[PDB]
Amino acid sequence: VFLTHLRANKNHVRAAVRKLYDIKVAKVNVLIRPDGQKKAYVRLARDYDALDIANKIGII
Amino acid sequence: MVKVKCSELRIKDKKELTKQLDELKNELLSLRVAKVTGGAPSKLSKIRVVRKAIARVYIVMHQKQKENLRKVFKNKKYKPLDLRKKKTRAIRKALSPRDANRKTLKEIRKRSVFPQRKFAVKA
Amino acid sequence: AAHKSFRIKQKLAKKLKQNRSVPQWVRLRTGNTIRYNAKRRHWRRTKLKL
RNA sequence: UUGAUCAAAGUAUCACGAGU
RNA sequence: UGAAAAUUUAUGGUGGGGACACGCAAACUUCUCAACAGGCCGUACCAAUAUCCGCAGCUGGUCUCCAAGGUGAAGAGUCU
RNA sequence: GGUAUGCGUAGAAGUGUUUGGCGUAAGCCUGCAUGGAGCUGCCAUUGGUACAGAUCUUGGUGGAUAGUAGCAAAUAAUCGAAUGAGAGCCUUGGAGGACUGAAGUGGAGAAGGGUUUCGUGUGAACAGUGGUUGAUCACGAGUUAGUCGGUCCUAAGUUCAAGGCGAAAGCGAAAAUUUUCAAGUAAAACAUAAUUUUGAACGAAAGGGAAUACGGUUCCAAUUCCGUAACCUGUUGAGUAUCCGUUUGUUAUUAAAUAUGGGCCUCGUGCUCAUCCU
RNA sequence: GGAAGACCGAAACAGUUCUGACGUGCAAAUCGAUUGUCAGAAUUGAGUAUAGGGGCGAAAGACCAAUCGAACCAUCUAGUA
RNA sequence: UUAUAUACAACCUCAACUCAUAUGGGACUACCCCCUGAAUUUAAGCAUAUUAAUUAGGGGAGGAAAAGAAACUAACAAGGAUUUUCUUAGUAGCGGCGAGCGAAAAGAAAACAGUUCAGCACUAAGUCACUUUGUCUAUAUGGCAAAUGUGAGAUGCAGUGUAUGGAGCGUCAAUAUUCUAGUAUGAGAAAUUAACGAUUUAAGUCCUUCUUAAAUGAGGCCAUUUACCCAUAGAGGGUGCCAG
RNA sequence: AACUCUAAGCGGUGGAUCACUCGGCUCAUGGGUCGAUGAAGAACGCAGCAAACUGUGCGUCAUCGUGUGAACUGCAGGACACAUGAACAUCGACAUUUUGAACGCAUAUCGCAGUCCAUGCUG
RNA sequence: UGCUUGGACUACAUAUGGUUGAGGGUUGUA
Repeated sequence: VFLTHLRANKNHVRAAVRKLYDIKVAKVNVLIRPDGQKKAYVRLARDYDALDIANKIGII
Repeated sequence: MVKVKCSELRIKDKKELTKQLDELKNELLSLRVAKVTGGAPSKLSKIRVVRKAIARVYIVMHQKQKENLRKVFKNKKYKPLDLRKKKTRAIRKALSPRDANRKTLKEIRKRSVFPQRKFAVKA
Repeated sequence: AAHKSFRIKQKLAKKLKQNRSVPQWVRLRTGNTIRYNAKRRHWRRTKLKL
């Protein structure tokens, strides 16, 4: 679940996750918070593992 | 870490600069996550430092772009708008200082005949 | 609601973060006579209209 | 008589030939 | 005497294309099958004897949808 | 403005006061008390120059009544337990007797609200009784769409190229005139051709309109997530009326062939004829 | 057979009487019983349209944001008395 | 070349262009320019008048604007652009001749600056704008040339000249290696003058008293006709109270 | 003793007074400074801990240059790389989002495009 | 050609020029 830029596209967050983490992604579900912060649910592919990358970034 | 100065950055090339830049944004993403995660060092307070550190890379990388665009636009009429000396709008529209001083042949003939003399009408 | 603009959720975003107490530290600055937050709106007490 | 119509047929003379 | 346009579909038409039979095929094919993709913005909660308007936790007001058994003509009135 | 070689942290202004007098009075001096930094007498000249009133202005306070009017519609609660400093509440949970009574005091949406939502806490304030509770306060959270909506279409209408008008700003403009004032077409020459009068755009989360539903899941979201089974729009790819008489398979009958025939000819191998399905 | 600005009446919409409540209210027009209509000149939302010596009016000088024999706002303005 | 039978070349009038380059629409508001224009009030009523040739105005500019070089005054012994102040003057005049309004010439002063067109005659378009090629340097909506490259331009651009006028001739006088204007110019071994930041703090925290919380107060400091020191610096502010 | 009346003391309520004052009001002086190169104004975002105010535009409490020469300060951290510069001033280099002066067409639509180049997957 | 993400452009009014033009406007040579 990424807090993204407010002008992010759902076609950005596809290509701004691969470019940052070497990841293929499946389906992105983007909502704006009532703080007015855009929040994006990136569901990865099957062959990747979300917990595997979460330690790799630092979301422990 | 040792503070990156524009006095140092101006010798580096535009090839190095973005490579020097990329390791600061890639450093900055690792500190944003370090803020929300409860950065266990009291602060990795780089996000004051490494944020303005990028800002002095983008300035030098844009000055070198902007000075290099001026010499490719010398001895060309029609410089681009943003290379054309902003001063105001009011003095931009008004009669370039040569052109105010154009002199009709009556005006440059009655000038040269009678010079204004330098006298002293004194008793 | 449930059917609002983009411009109206953006303005109601902003008025949700201006609705805050004063930070506990700025009471302690030298020459900081900020007693309370003064312009704290409150959903049934003041509306917005504005 | 609760149908139908557009976009030339013919014609003449030339192009009257091209490819052959 | 009881909306318009978007959008859709059919058929009619001249001209034009497809069009060999010893086949090789084709088919914006108006058949069947397969890949790929689908952005932006809203989405919580109240909807009122306490989230709305009436200076208020004001007997007022504020558009709709669903609708049980009984007795009875009945979405009545009493009971559940 | 001059003056008093004035007064002052060894206590100025102010304020209080059964300090003591002065004045006919307006007033004034003085002691003590408090206070904690400025102030006065005289001669001039001046002023935003004296308050009891104005349903005066602005702030404060009394009686009433500091506890009186009153906190009485919507049938109603009661037990015992747990809490807790304290419980008639709502604090909760078990018994419980009742009400609404499907045209509900029920479950959801529109407009409106704007985080009230939901967890963890909690003192004051607020909740016209209380309060451990709360739509409060403090801090963390939470709204997931190709299919639900917008978005798309046009309605009444906004009328909106200046041809016009007005000193301008601007215009109770179903314009009615503004060269092509057109919306236009893989359309030939020697302004593509019969053609269109209005340009242009808005205007409906109830009208018009492509398509999705079920089982599960959260403290908070669900036709939006997970599960499983579909679909619509778009682009692209691969199979799919489609090989004839005859004779290549096959002696022919047949068989590939969605159908052949036809004269001729030595039969025809030769000739010729034909598929935009039935 | 099933017509009708026909009938009694529910929801709704209205507001007759009590000159009931209330009248420092629950309310700057409400509460209660009693009544009027109820298939239509019906009741309602949403979008529109009409703007102040103007609008709208099945007409009361009614209504046009608790404001109407002329809205509201700021100014002229410290009007004049 | 014109029965509306084709073409060519001009020109005029007029189109279109996501043509190349340019302007235009600010918004401020005190002043300024042009418009447009009430009524409160006053008249002890009121209607012209008055408010006021003004609030509201309401379009357009600048550092000022507007004005401005006589289709002016005056009647003299004559003055001489405009603007502003003083005076004329609360005057001549206007006015239900009521309430009320209301200027200018002359004089005095501030400051002073003059001028350009159109149009006979001026008798070889002598003219401009870009356009590319050099050159000149600069952020030159440039200069010098060049092709005379388009185009503008005789439906007239340039020079000369302007109401208070001229243009040429004769002509007289003076005179002509010349000066004026302008860009570079180092003027002056930086020279002056002005702006600006400056830059120096000159001179006591010297001794006692009260605060005992703090001296910035209070008393002291040889003589020099008596004053610790400086003063071209006793402006102001900061400093635990009044600080050269 | 209740209660009442009168006075001072003490305590409360209350904020006058006086004394102050980085603010105003007035007068004067030096100036001319202006947007289609996008102004004035608006919206929204931005700090390690920030609500506002101030500052500011994805480079976002800044900012190149330059001056000055050790700080900022509520805590924390860094810095102190002062000799190759803290913080402040200054500001000439860069930059300046959505708007309004959207300059494609438009609205209580974060709506819908046309042409052009480039990157990526198509292929 | 199909999609993605970036850039650049496309408002009206006007001046001069450029470019294509229009006219039983006015003539001219064929």
